[PDB]
Amino acid sequence: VSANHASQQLDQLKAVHLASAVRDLERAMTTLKLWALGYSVIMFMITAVKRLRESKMLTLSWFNQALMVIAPSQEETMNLKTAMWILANLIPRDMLSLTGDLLPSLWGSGLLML
Amino acid sequence: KAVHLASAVRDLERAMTTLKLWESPGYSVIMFMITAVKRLRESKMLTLSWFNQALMVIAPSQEETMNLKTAMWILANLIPRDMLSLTGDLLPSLWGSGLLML
Amino acid sequence: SRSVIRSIIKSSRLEEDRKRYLMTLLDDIKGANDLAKFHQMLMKIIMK
Amino acid sequence: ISISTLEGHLSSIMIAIPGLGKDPNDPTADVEINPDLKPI
Amino acid sequence: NQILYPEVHLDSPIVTNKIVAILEYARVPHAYSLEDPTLCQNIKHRLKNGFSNQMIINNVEVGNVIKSKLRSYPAHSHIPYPNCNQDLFNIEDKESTRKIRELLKKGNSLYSKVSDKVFQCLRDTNSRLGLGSELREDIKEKVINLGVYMHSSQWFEPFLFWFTVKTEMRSVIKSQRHTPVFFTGSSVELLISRDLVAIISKESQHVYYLTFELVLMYCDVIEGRLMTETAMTIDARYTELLGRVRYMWKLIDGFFPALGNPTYQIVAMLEPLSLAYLQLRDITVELRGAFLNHCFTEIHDVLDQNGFSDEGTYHELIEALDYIFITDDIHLTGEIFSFFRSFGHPRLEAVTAAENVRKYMNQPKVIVYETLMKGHAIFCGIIINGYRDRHGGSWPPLTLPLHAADTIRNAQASGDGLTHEQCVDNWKSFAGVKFGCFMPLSLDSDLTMYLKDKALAALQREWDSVYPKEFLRYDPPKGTGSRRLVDVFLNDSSFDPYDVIMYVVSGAYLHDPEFNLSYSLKEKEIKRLFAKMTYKMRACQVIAENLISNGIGKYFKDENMEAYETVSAFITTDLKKYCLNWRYETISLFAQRLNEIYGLPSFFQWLHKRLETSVLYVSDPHCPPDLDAHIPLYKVPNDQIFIKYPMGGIEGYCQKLWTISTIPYLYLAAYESGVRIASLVQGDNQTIAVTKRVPSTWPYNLKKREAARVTRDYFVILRQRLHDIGHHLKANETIVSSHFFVYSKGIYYDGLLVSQSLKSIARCVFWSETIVDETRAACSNIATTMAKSIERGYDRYLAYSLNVLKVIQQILISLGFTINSTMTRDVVIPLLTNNDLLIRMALLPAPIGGMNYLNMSRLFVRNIGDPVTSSIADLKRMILASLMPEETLHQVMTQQPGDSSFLDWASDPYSANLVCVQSITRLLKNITARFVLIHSPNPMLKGLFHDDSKEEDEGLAAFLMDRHIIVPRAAHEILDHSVTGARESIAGMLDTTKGLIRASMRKGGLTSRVITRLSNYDYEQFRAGMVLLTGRKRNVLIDKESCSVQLARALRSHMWARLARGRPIYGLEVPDVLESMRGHLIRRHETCVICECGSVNYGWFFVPSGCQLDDIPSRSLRSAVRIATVYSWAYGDDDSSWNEAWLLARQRANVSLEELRVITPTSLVRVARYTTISNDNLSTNFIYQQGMLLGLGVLETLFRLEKDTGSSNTVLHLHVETDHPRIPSSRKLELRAELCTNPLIYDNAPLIVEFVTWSTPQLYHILAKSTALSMIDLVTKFDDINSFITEFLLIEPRLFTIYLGQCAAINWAFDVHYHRPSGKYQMGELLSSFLSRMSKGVFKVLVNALSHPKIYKKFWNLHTTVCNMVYTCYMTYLDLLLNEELEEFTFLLCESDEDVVPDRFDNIQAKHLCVLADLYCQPGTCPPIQGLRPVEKCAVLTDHIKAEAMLSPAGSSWNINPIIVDHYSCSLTYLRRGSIKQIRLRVD
Repeated sequence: VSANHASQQLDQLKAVHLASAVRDLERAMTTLKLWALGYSVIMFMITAVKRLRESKMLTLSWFNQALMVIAPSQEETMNLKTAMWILANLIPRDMLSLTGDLLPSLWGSGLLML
Repeated sequence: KAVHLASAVRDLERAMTTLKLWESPGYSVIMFMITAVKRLRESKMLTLSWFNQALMVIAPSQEETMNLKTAMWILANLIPRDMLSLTGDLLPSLWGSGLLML
Repeated sequence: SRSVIRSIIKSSRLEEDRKRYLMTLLDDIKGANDLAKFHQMLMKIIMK
Repeated sequence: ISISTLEGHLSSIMIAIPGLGKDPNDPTADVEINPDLKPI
Repeated sequence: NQILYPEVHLDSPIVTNKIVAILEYARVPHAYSLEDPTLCQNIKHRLKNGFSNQMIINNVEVGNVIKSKLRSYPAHSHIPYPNCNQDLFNIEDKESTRKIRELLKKGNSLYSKVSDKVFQCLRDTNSRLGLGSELREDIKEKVINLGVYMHSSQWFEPFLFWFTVKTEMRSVIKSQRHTPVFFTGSSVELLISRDLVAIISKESQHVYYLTFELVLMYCDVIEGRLMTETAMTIDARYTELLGRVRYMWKLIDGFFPALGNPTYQIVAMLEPLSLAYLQLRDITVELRGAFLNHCFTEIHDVLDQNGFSDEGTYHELIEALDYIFITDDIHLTGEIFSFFRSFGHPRLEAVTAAENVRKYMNQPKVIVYETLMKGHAIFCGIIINGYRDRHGGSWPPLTLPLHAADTIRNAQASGDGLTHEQCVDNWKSFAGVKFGCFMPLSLDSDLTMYLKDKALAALQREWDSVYPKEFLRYDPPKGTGSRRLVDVFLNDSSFDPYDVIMYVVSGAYLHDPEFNLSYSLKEKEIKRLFAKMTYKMRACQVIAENLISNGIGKYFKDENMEAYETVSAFITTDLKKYCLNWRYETISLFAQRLNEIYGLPSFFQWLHKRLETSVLYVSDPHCPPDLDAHIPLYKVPNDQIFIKYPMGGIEGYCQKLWTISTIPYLYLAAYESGVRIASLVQGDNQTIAVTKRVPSTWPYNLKKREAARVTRDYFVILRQRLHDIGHHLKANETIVSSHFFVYSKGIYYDGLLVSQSLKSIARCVFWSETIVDETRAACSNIATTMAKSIERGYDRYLAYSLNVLKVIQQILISLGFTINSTMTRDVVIPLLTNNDLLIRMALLPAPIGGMNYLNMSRLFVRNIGDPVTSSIADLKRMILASLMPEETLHQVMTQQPGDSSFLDWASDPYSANLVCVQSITRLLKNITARFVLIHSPNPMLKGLFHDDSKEEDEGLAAFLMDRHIIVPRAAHEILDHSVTGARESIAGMLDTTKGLIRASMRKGGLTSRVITRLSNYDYEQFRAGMVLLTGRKRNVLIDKESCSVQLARALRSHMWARLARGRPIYGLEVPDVLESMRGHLIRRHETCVICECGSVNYGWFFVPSGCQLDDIPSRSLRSAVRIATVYSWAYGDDDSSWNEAWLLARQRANVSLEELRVITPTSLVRVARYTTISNDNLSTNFIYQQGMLLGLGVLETLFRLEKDTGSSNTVLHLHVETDHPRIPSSRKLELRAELCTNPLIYDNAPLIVEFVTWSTPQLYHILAKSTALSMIDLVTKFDDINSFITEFLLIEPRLFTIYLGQCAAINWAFDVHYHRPSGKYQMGELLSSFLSRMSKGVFKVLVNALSHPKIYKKFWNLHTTVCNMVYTCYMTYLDLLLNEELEEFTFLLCESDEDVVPDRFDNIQAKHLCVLADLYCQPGTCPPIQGLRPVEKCAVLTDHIKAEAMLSPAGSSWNINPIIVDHYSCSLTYLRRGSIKQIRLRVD
């Protein structure tokens, strides 16, 4: 077995493990949630996870669209930015290449104070 | 409503474990969160003394203190406020805390 | 005891020439304390 | 308290070992009798 | 008795004294030597007295024939039973075994005719799953040439001989002044009598005398060896196992002549030795050769005591055992466990077992006080914690003594539980505790515990009545006792269960004259005794064990920054000798505490108190007591079979109490060693799991070493604590392991299940244990055993082919080699001369009329949907593979229906009305049990059984099923939980066996017509199969490869046509597993099914690469609730049907109508641990679950012969290929004049919107509903229009035009019903007229919506355009409603008050009924809705549409079902804006 074939199979296996993690996380966060329509820090959260469940990636253009739809409420825009920072913390740095472009950018940013 | 909390702790523990097996990167971000979720699995209550003791153990490494504070802030923000005292005493006080800048 | 030690040598995953040589040495050992020294030596090789 | 411990030890010995009741009318039969039985 | 037959298989022990008694009456010399010579004296004494009877004669004549033949052979020597085993394991004769040889050669001819088509069918069903490249070439040759492999075995020629001798001996037992004459053969001479078989080999002059039990044993052993050698030779996985088992058989059969009966000890050592050679593979520590040292020393002792002791022999035996038991594969180590019984069974004498029990039960003991009191303290702690957990923080009633510690007193006051450390450290505080009564005694609730049939000993004055007069010097007293428990129980005129308890409490059990306890020998043991006692003490034992099992035993049922994980090790111990070790002093305190809990004085220590003053004896009929004259039992000395004064416990009889007493000592050793202990209990095996936490950063080898070290320490502590109470753990026998423990399924090795695949193949034998020889029960047994071997790991296709060959052989044996005299020439010669008829009968499935009981779907999944549908699909596969002709299918559809009532339909819901498929034995058991239970004068069975019960059951079944829709499955659930189901359950637990069948024959419960009918069912089922497969009737409508469900409905309508008379049957049809799933494997390539077919309904399975597969209230109240909910769900919910449900639930519990309305609501482990499953592409839950099981079976089949999953990930796609609201009543309920209030049946005491979570299609639907509903309601009422513009941009058009048609029809239904047009076009014309009456401002919002160009482009004088749009949507809605294309239909309702929701629901349902009546019915026939209540107009419209549907041929395709109205407590604005915000916040 050459290194190229093993690398391809390793990438496929990483994709399968990431999909299983996304499914379990979606079930956990739905269980937490179920017990105007301005969404909050977890109601934002599952939507991104739902995009990860339907196999479409997180993108800077999606973040710009999500900022433009939530634009009148500044607290809610802060909530969605914090929620994507939560997802940046949850996903290991190797698999941020698989998730898309938002989370490698948001891994660099960090909170100034607790 | 304890049945709803406990089941989500099981599902979060399964999700964080499967994330942890594939990571090219002291108990850092997520690994400390697995430790805290495992303490929730063992019916241990989140207390101020436990967090202060964990600050005393990991005191020489400042970056790991930042990692554990961020992970406890993850667990503070993800859990709803009704069940938040049922988690423990740490998480409402960490819900009071917030970030200054992104 | 000799049969049990020989069964440990047979059921091990050691090399076949090494197993034959250790069985030859086990046939060479006669004393009771020398069997105990052989058994601690045999347990060292399997753990190694 | 020390006398009560001595009474507790001798109570356990005399009822676990048969023939040592000293006629208390069957020391194993000191139980209250009403488990909705009432055959009589 | 003209219906019983002599036994087919072995069910009794082997006794030397029986053979010696037959040979001493026959006066033939023999080489047997008895340990007790008394039978070698008494018989001689009888022969000195001139004693003779009917049975001493006809052994004298047989002995004369044997001596006349032995005068011909001069140097003759008799060989005993063990010493001759290999000769009787290798014996053959060509002339003696001709007929069975011709039969089995004919079987090979038939199987050779059909083998290749069987292979093609199995190759096609493997190709549909997607394993075509992985099927081996050798499997084809093993399928085709399987009979040649069976005839090539070494055990075939022994098997024909022993099957001949067994069948000829069974014919003699049924038939019995001809004298048996020797039959001269090629190599042997054979005499077969009723009790003796004489075999003289001509070349060796070795003479064997056998009884019936030995012939049964040899036939079973040789047939099992033939089947298991065939199964190992065919399958390629078992090759090295085949070689090692062959060498094992040769070696032990060589050891049989020299030793004899001591060889069975070496045979018994194979069960320790496999675990010892498995312990040699432990990675941990020096415990690799721990148990093997004990095994080798035991085998050395066996060789040393017998005199066959030398240095050379022992070393060669150890080398042989090393060759047999050393292997590398884990899963083949447990297969040696299956060959434990393959060498035979030893011969037994009563004196050896009597001495064995006598040594243990007479041993003095010294027991400490402190360990006993600590165990009692832990025992009290467990009871306290159980009661505190179940009653919510409350201490049970007790008083602590004055010397109790303040911790226990404050815990009693504060309601805080006790840990084990508090109980051990304060054991002095529990020295004089007294519990209170808190456990009730409900003996009137349970009757099942007496109905289990158990044997009874004789009275003490007539203990000699079991021994015959023949074998005793003195004449024994006659016996007036009763043998069985259930015969005394059912015929007892006055039986109060509390008087049984009072028989112990009052103390009359000690002084009774009739009490006796006896022993009897165990049947099939390689090495026991089971006890028998009188009626009252038996009932006391059963009540005591049930009382312990119900109430108290359920209580007993189950800084650091681097983090910790748990590692465990196992200790397996044997518990067989524990029961002899229990004494009164040990069990006394626990028994006092249970007496205080249950409120019974001196009850639970009954066993030791009675056994200390009684005399025990081992009773075998052929073994006589050594007494010259009759004496009472206490004068009898303490020798021979008698144990004079036992202090101990007989095995069983108090097992729950002893286990409950035993667990505290394990927990005490756990506290002293600082471990965590989990105990699993089995029959004579206890597994103790020791658990210690370990750092997770440690490597795997160090963790296991730490666990084994602390397990070692726990074992030393446990041995000391069990020795101090006196139970003698004996460290050499107990196995301490790191990985494996032994349980019921197999050996557990670190998450692996080592399974015993070849046990059930060895149990695949001709015939089954039935009182009448039945072919169908035998075929069912073959199918069950081969299926069980499939779940334990055997290959599926080879098992199916073995089943086909065994069914052909069983049919040929049943027609040609049988003892049944009802096999006339009318059916035997037509079946044997017509070969294709016999093969078509053997291959056809049994639910449709054949004699094959294994479906091809059953090889993969355990549960199949419908046996009829699966059988028709299997028949279509065999027709497509040319295994059977097409015309057979037509014969299956033209089969003559049987005669069965509604009750037989309700008992077996999937029955297809076949002619005489019921088993003889089960029906005879039902009649006998019902007869004895109806003539039982016991006061407990007062109103449970009535003489007119069958008419009531038939009336109830007819009331449930003779409706306009006939459902069998719901009626089975109602009737199972009713009084009829209770009667059938109580009749089912009574195993009447042969004795009560004979007793009922003497009583006359089975009439002579019943006997002559039940004697001929096998002849009639062969006749019915011949009439089925000979006949010729065909139908035009039936076509080859039509749907299986359609054919099953046609078959069920044809065969139930007399009862149903044209009514539909619902709830029975489920599609087959194999014909629905099509699967395909992928690595980086395109699935083809997905590439061309566009099938997106699939399940997804993933296997990673580089993983090592081989290496590491009351019951009556619940029944009443169940009857009420099944009757309410199945047959509609209204006021009339709830009265009937209340009447049916009133018979089981005391509830009213309002109260009832309130109260009613494997071998996959190799692969399946590594696989990952996702069903996200899957769109009927049974089909998905069986698809998951089928996919796991596919992944198991792919990796059966592969060691590692190699170099590539594997992906498996498993695709799936794809009306009554209420049923009224016709019959009137018969009920009963009074309600029986027995506690068995009757119980008197009543006693007890988030838009993120919604999926994307749901978001499309709710948005499309909200836009359409708000628009049409605004039109009715005629920034929101700009919101409508944005929403019409964002919605999908087809859902919008459907929902717009719905809302338009609902809002104009009343005006249409006032005008009454007929047909789609006229209703559309009137609705277009209504739109013409609307102005331009009425439709101005949709004009503004169409003004936007992008909305106009998606949806394809704007007011007329909107009218045409509403007309087009109305036409489309009507067109979908005519052909029922509104599968997802919902009229959303926005409500502010919860009370007006039924009013709105009635109005909109009235609108829908107006739409249906105006579409379907003739104009003018509809009743007017004006001036009527909404529920009244709904009722009159429903009645009018139902009447018009009954009058016209059309209307059945029309649906009278009302629309579905989902309600929500939200506005249109809230739901609509939330759907918009989520469909922009989610992906889209």
